[PDB]
Amino acid sequence: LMGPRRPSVVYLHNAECTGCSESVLRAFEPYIDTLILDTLSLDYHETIMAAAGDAAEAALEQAVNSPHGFIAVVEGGIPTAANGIYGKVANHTMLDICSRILPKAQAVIAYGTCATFGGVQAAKPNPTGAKGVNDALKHLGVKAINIAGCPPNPYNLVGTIVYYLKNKAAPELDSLNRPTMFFGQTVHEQCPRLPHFDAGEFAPSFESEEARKGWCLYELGCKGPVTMNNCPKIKFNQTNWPVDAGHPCIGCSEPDFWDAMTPFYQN
Amino acid sequence: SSYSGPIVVDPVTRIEGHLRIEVEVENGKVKNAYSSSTLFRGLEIILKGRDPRDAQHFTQRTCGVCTYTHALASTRCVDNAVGVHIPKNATYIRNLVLGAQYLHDHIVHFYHLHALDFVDVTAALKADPAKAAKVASSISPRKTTAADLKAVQDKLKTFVETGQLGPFTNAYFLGGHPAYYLDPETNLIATAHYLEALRLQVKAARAMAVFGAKNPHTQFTVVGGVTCYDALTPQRIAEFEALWKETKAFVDEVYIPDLLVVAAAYKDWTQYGGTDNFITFGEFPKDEYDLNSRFFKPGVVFKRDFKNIKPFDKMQIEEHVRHSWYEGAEARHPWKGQTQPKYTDLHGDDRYSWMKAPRYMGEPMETGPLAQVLIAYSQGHPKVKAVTDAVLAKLGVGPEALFSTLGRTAARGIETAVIAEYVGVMLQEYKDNIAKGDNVICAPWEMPKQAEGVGFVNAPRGGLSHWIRIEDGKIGNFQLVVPSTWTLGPRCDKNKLSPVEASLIGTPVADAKRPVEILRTVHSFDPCIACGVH
Ligand code: SF4
Ligand code: SF4
Ligand code: F3S
Ligand SMILES: [Mg+2]
Repeated sequence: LMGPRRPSVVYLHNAECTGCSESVLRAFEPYIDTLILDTLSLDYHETIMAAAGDAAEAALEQAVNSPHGFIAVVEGGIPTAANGIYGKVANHTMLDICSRILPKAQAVIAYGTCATFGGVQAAKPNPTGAKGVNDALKHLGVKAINIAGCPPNPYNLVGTIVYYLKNKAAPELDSLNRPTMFFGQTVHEQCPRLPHFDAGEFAPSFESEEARKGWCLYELGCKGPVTMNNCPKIKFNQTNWPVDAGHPCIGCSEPDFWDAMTPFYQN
Repeated sequence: SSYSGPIVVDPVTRIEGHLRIEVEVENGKVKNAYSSSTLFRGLEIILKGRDPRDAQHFTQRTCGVCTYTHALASTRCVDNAVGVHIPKNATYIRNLVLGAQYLHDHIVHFYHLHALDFVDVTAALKADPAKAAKVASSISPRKTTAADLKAVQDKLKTFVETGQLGPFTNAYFLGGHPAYYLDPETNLIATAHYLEALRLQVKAARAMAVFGAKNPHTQFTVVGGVTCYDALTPQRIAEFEALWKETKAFVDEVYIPDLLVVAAAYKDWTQYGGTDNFITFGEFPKDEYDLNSRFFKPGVVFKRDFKNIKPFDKMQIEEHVRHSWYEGAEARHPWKGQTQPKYTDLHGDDRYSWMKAPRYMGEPMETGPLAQVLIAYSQGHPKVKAVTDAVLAKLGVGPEALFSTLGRTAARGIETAVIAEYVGVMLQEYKDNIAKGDNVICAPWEMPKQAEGVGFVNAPRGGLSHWIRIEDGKIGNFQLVVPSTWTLGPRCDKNKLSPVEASLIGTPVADAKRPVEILRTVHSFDPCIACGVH
């Protein structure tokens, strides 16, 4: 799987929906083929790898124990209730897998709000005791760079990896361990509807003429004022983002957003 | 080398989510199977007590592969509960985004999830690109030259020579494998198109974001309609249309020809992985309250009796837990559903999965493309009949061939082709509606204190239903019954094997250390375990 040359990435899937992996497939300039053939060596990834079963497990072992070192990218929260049994791969708990692998990585990136902060399965009443990577593994000294969102902008993953490869260090991180170069501004301070907010020009309903005219979505629940992300600037898929589609921000790059930002249609 | 004994595949890769397949093999053929889903999240538990308007945002995170589908199902469910009839344009926009999702999902499935079960990428290095180009040009109206394919070979050679095989590390085909049949040239064509599809899928997904904000996890649906006033503009419509046209061209000129070339080479795969019973919910409505207004109609078939398609009765669905990691043994209709986790470890008390086992009139039902296609065919759907008949004729097989792993894989392509064309019809209808002066995209509604609702989506993997009981204006109960739950759930309290389990009986295994035949069948169902368990 890897030896010298391209840096090795081990990508792990815990309690996740695979939306974060799908977001990486949307990479643009560079595209995912460039990333996997030229930039990096993707040495374990359950969604796309050829090997299955015992051969997949052997691929993982080969990558993790390589003398060349690896970077870990982690998708999903870690279920910790009941000694980890709510999530297993190859009959090992996700908790055990990550506890064994992540301390061996040269660097760890927690990709998506589930891996960063616990995410959707950690919302009340959290039946599986899901935790974000740094919370679950604090005791082992794991300090993953957190790239939040549900899913994040893949621009933010690639940018973080490129930085790390060039500088051999993490970029500047905020108090939630997120890179300031992507997460330094609120969604709201970047939003094209900000002049309507300032004027108290709010859409009262989605069917309203005010909504049709593009008035501010705050009365309809927009969490842009309390959410750190680069959505209005970079957009998604090179073309759109929630408020430009007429829908409030739901706060998806913030910790505990499922409980903190709900009801989604109120402020 | 005719093996007897167990085989375990854990993880099953090139699916969404966390699946363990166990089989017993006798004299080289599978005689028994278990489908074990090994992650639980508990979204139904999490939803209790919340605002019904919030459900779609949580449930969309059931799955990012079949992104949008659960948002659509939850919004249809709450729409239904509150009795709102969304505007025509909201139906059009929601339908167009769903059509786009089908094209994205199926293209990625065939190339990026399924094809490495049949394509030896490393054998492409031995190929003669000139011969390969001649073959590629004979199967598609898109002409391909030797230099086109040599560029792919050169890139692959550099990659392989680095000794860092990445996602091909320990592939079942490395070194050769008796169950891998393609010649070098066909392997090169498929590998070239695998790589092409990595960039084409960017466009296919972008089509969803044009109206739907972003992919993954769209953000344009509300109870009562959609939010995207920009979707009415000629500029956004034109943007969508261009992405759709390019995606459709890839379906027609790249995917379907490759599907047919591979199927022809693997025609023995008509003999494995059949199933008995089929369920489908229909999709692409004209009327949100009438499933028979959908472009594909609902139906139920038992024991392959396509002359006697039964109506779909939503009250005949029950979800079993006897062989699942939940409390007790009592099957429940989803309006009376229960999600009470109780883990017993593998085969503890005869339980082996986090999926429930949905049964329709007590029977295990395959859902997904094969169900959609076969039921539509049998209802006289003219587009499905035209494409299916042309596929059969090209392969030189009769209709009985469809009841197989090969058949299921072909059906996925058929549905893709038919939906790709129908997106254009929906798009024209939408344009015509705007031109009549209808600019409405959302309708007002009121939350009842007590209600029941259900939403139905035929998603890329089949019949999806979301079920709500509203109590005091909050979520009293919310139950998801998801396509992969039907297909890949375990046995029920009558001990009936699920579709995937049944379909594996009879699978030949040439090399138990590299059991690609199991993967071929399992992957033909396009498993989504986050979906199946939630
Ligand atoms: S962060 Fe969101 S998109 Fe990513 S795995 Fe979690 S639920 Fe899915
Ligand atoms: S729509 Fe949301 S992010 Fe934009 S100005 Fe209003 S509150 Fe801020
Ligand atoms: S919902 Fe998430 S994707 Fe951006 S606009 Fe709000 S942080
Ligand atoms: Mg369910």
